[PDB]
Amino acid sequence: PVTKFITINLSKLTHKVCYKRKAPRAIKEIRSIAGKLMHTKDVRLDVKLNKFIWSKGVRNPPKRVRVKLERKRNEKMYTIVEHVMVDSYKGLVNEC
Amino acid sequence: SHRKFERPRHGSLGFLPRKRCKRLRGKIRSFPKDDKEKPPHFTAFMGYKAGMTHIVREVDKPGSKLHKKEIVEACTIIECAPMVVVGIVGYRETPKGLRILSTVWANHVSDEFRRRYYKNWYKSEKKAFTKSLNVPEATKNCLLKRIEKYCTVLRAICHTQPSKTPLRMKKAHIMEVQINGGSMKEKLEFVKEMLEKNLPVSTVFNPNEMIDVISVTKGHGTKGVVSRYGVKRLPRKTHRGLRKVACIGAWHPARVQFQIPRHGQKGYFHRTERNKKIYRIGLKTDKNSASTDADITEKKITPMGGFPHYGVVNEDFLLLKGCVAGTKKRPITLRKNIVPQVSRDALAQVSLKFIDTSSKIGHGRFQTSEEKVKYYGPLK
RNA sequence: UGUAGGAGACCGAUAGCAAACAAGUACCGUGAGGGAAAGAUGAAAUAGUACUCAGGAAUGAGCAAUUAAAUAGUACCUGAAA
RNA sequence: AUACUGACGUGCAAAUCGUUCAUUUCAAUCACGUUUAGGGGCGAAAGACUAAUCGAAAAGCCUAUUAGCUGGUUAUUUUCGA
RNA sequence: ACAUCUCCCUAGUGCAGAUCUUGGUGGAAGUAGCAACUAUUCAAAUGAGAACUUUGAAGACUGAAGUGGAGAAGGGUUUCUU
RNA sequence: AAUAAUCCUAUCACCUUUUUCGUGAGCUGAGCUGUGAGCUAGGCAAUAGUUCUUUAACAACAAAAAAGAGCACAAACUGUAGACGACUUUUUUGCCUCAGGGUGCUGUAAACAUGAAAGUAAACUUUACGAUCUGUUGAGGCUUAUCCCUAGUGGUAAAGUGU
Repeated sequence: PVTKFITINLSKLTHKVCYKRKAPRAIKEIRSIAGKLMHTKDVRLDVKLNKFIWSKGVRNPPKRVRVKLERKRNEKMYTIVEHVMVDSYKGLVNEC
Repeated sequence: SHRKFERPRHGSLGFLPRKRCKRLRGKIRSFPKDDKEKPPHFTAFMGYKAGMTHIVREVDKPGSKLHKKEIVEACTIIECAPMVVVGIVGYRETPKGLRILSTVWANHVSDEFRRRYYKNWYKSEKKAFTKSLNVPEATKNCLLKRIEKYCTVLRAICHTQPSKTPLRMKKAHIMEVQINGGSMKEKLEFVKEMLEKNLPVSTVFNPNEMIDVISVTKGHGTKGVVSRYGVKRLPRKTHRGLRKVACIGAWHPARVQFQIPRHGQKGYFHRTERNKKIYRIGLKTDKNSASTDADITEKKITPMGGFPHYGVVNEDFLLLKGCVAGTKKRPITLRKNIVPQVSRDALAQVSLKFIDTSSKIGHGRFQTSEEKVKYYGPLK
């Protein structure tokens, strides 16, 4: 099992969807990408991250977000994905 | 009763069905015809459309309104990795058409060639061409002798080298090329000697030649009749729609008379564009490949920021006059004219004044990054 | 017509009174009014499905079980055709 | 409720919905109660309206009205036959 | 519970059809469709099971001519707890 | 010069005695054996009570001996494709992911100036207030989603199905 720190460009993900559904769909893409990364159907998603994304309304995303993913057993197996607070995302490559 | 006012029908009947092509690769319908006096030579070549640029050219055109004065013209650029010949095909004339007798292969083949046969190259044990790894040279010679004796048309099995390209695909396109010229024996000697070598476009073509262009068009899916066929749009008042169809027609036939315009596929059609002049055959190792007698300045063909969705030119290339069917990145098939074109324009020898290398993404003026930097100056 | 008998070369549940029945009801109509569909397990349920197992439950299955009989289990006689 | 002869036209609706448009201090609009009933009422007249009903409402009956006209009018073989 | 051809009386006595009456049933078809009214997300709890239950956090909307309060008609235990 | 009114061609079961010619196989051109065809000599067979197909042809399959020699679909990725299938791709000399650079697009961010600014008021020349503008500042932001380059970062599962 593993804990990783990644940077998601939300802008590319959010591109195709209408204003009303941008932030919900981006959240769905976040769960989908995290699932894909950790190989987990059960992706438990931070309310604080959602709030951080949704804070300038559903009409627009943050361009770039740093997410922390934790793969956790308790067969059964899930991940927890959560917000990381930082000023800007300049040069912030992915890491474990 | 007859129509009150006459007006030509919408679109050509002769290009029904307006449907998808069954291959990505262009398909040559017919090859150049007999010329025993001419020496054996290749008829065709596949290359990849990289994009478009514009040119400045000096014009002769006797008695023209423009006449002596210089023109600016659009042109296409086609990156052309050298094709490799891997097989020989022997065809024989029958009242049922041309029939293959046999094919003779090279003494080794590329991985890229083998990749085209495998649907799952990654998850396979790659056993193709391994019993047929080798046979006696006597067997090969007998087949060649047999083909000379009985066959009356020779084609060479050639393939593309996509490994010399930036494209996602790693599968080669494999292709027959008819050889036109002298005796079957002289042709056979020519193909055998050429075989394992790589063929630049300069080995096949000359600049200033008029060339026939074979390609599948850019897609669009299933479209309405207005888009597909260009009919006059419906009135402002309608019960339903405005891109909605006209009347289909008469009660007799008691069936839809097939000549009516209809909704359906638009683009991804096979098409032959004819008589495109070669303005330059470029060289891979030339760093002056965009430059001219007027310019005389070191400068590669590659645009500022490169071609859209293709970037840098790194191999030999064909600079072709005017438009070419299909998407950028698409393979494009060049064929020699079935009877060589004879015209003023065909005979004429191009003198370029300028080849643009400005951006094709935004309105980026600069020919070079160096020019852009020179304009702007110091940076943080 | 009301009540009481006695009847039949009458009908046999789409018939016979609208009504074999919790029907002049339900139900519909502002109202005057209009007005249905609707019977049968077995001899005996003081024989009406015990018990076990798998089921979240419904249910299902059973080496288990009533009956002469359960593709006889109460939407139960027979069970046609589509 | 003027127009888009708009949307809708097996509807959200047996006349709705959208946009446009007319009305808005009086011959105004609204409520409740009340009056006038079928060849009758009532009508700023269109034969208008009088409970999804109108050049004569609804209910019941004379009535199973009448119809030279429309439709339908049920097993078999044999004989003579327009 | 069933026959009579032994003879003979009697009749609500013979159906493919009537836009037949009545009842059931198909093909059409897993189709038409479930399009008024700007939008939901995350986490938790309950439970067999949660897009549309409940709780919380967000995002939003109604926007005092309110999906807010009150009352009349009309309905009538629809209320409320369990 | 009647051309199919022709030519070919079947029907000498046996075994055994004798003489010849064609062809295949084993041995070290040749000899022999086999096979096919003939000649020479013998005495040796058949048989169901009268007809009711004369099983006689072709091809396929099952058993028994003897001998011979992995793909595709899916999944992810793609987007030259696309209503959906289908099509184009790639799946570790890759790909996805971010990040950097290129290419651009916008137009000079916040922050700070005891900078400038139409005037204003309050000290005994000084101190307050002020839309705005200039400077630091071609700044700040954004650029693959269907942009280009990068062997720069971290990633790269299911393991199913048909044959």
